[PDB]
Parts: sequence; C-alpha cells; structure tokens
Amino acid sequence: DKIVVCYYGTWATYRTGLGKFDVDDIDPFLCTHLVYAFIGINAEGTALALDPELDVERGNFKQFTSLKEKNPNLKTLVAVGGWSEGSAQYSIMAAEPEYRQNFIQTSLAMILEYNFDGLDVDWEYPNRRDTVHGEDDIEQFSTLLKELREEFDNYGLLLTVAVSAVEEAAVQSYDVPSVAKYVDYIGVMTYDMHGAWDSVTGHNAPLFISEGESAEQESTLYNVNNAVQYWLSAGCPPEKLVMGVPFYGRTFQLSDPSVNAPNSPSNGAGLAGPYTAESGYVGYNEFCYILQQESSWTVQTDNLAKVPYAFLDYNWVSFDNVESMTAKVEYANSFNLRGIMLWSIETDDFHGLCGEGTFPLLNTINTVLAEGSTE
Repeated sequence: DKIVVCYYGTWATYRTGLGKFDVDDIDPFLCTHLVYAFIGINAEGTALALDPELDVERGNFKQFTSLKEKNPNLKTLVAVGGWSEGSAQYSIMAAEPEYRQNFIQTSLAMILEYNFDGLDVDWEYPNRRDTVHGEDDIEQFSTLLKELREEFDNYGLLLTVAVSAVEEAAVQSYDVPSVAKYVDYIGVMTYDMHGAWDSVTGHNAPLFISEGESAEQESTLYNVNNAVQYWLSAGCPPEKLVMGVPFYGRTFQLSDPSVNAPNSPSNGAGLAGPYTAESGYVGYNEFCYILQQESSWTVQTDNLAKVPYAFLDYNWVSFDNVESMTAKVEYANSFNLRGIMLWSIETDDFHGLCGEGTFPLLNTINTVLAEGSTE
C-alpha cells in the first residue's frame, strides 16, 4: 500500500520554454495520487476556482482528472488552501456550522462535476498567520474534517490533509489523533525547514542534525527525522503518515563568501531560477541545469544531515538530488511510512536535461519504494 502523492502547482502552465509544465506533462504512472493545487474559499465557505480561465474555461480540472483514462488506478484529488490562500478565511469558515456546511457542499460539487476522487485540505495554518479565532482553530479544524468525512463517505471520496511538520509548529495547529482519525492519510510537509528568512544558511529538508548545529536539545531542531518521529509519537499511525520531500531548493546570499558552510551568516535571499522567478527558491530542474552548465560551483554533501548544498561566491544553495532523495525514501521505508508526498512535480527534471533520465527525483521515489530498501 505504499503511495506516491504528487502535487501539481497548476500555474506552471504559464512558464515559457523549457519551464512550461502542463497537465499533459504529468506521467500518471509515476504517482498513485495526483493533487491539483490549488482551489480556494471565501470566508462564507464557498469553494472556488482561483484561476477560472485555466481551471474551468480551458478545462484544466477535467484534463487533470482525465489522466485516469491513462492510469485507471490513479486517484486525483483537488487541494484547497495553500500558502497564498492564508488562514483568515479558513478560520472564519471553520468556526461557523453554516459556513462549514457550505464548504462541504460546494467542494463536493466541484469534486463531482470535475471527476476528482477527493479533497486535500491545505489550510496554512490553523491558529497561525492571519487566523481570526486563534486557538479555537485547532478544535474547529478537527470538526471540519469529521463533517467532511461524514459527507464524503456517501460518495466513496478521499479526504486528506497537508500539515506543518516540526513539533513546534504542529502543536500550534493540530490535535494529531483527531486529524488522523478522519483522513485517509496525512501529508507532512517535511521541507522548508530553513530558508532565506533565516539569519544563517540552512538546509531545506535536512534528514538529521546539520553541520553547524548544536547537539544539545537535538529534538528541537528543524529536520525531517524530528518531524516524522513527532507525528508518529503523537498518534499518527505509520499507515497514515506520508512523508513530504521537496523537488526544489532554497537560495541564500552569504554575508561573507569565505564562510560557506551550513549555518553561515546570510544576508537574505539568493538567486532565482529562470522560470520560477522567485529569489530564494529554485526548482530542481533549474538548479541541476545551472550546476551542469557552470563548473565553478562547489557541491558538497552535509554528511550529518544527508543533503547536498552548493556555493559560488555569494550564492549558497540548499537542494535535494537523487542521492539525498534515496536517503529520504530509505528512511521512510525504515519506519514503514505509508509513502512519499512531493512538492512539486513541475520542478523535477521532467525533460531529463540533467543527464539522469526524465523525472529523476520522481523515478527515484518510485524505485526505492518498490524495492523496499531501508538503508
């Protein structure tokens, strides 16, 4: 029952040239679950298309779910929420029985009309950011999931969530047993552990302790192992714990280029990829190509954290490659986790321009899960 949960950032269709990634760029046999990111809500709970020209007029919802014509076993979910959607309107919706009912009915209508198999709830986050009702959100989130499950069971539909990873974040938002109870699985967002918002360089998804980190109070550090062990410990059964992995890296401007280890002083966000066009973020497709075309980069492996990083003068980049992806999936196998979730399919090296075949990261996930390697 190992699963591979592929998020698709559907705005990638607007990229140009080799960065453009449409629905028909998806390989429906490299995922078991494919997730359409994102739909949204209003404060009264009405589910809505965030890019109706694409989603509705140009038929993108239906093209996405029509991937089941190629792989009939594929499950196609629609994800509501995401970073840009924020928290306020979800806080408002979840607190009012009438708005929860409206959300259940309107999300169900979109799911059935466009032939989705279920709903992924990505509220970022209960009791955080621009939340309106604060700690009430923790209870109201679990009530929302319970009521979604009750209705969705009439139609055989899936209900999943994406959640913050490390304990310090999770305890702000979730009662873990009540979240796990109603969902088919929990996708733990075990990435964005560190980024250009930090005062020092750090890894986006370190597995264990990183270079430059203190080992005292190790359980408080932001890494994948601490997050997974927290969720398991808090009552998420392994068969409902899907471990997130990133198909992107994060970029930094060093304060002093001669000090370029992990946990070195940083001055802010670094380079942007040509297509993702956001300083501080770079897709794997973009950065593997940058490394291939410029031999001046230095690539190192942090052998504490089991992840690579690269630097060139002021640029310092945390990323994940085939080797570190292998270590991550071996880790998940070793704890009998339900599977792997990835953000996001459109920044794998989907064209195979970096010499390791098309979709090297996604194929790595599928291969290591199929083989069952634990070390």
